[PDB]
Amino acid sequence: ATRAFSQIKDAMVFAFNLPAIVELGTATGFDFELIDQAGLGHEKLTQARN
Amino acid sequence: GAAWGGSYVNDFIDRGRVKKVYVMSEAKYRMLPDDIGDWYVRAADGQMVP
Repeated sequence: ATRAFSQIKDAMVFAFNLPAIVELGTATGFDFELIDQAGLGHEKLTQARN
Repeated sequence: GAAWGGSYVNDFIDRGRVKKVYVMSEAKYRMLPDDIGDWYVRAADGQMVP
């Protein structure tokens, strides 16, 4: 299915099966939240993100 | 009130954080009751009243 929808579209369409326990860690990974602690606006934070 | 007690009226945006907006009489116009006189209310006719 992703075979079908990757190579043939103008939009990205991905297919997968659900994990066993319906809400958990991808084991070999993380979930990083980059934070603005001093007084800055959206521009500077997104810039830091990039 | 809004002269001598004050008025939280509305909210603004300081360096990224929502904070309050107050409008109150200045320093010198509310220490002694003489200052009671100095304050004027405007009638339906357009003319102030002490």
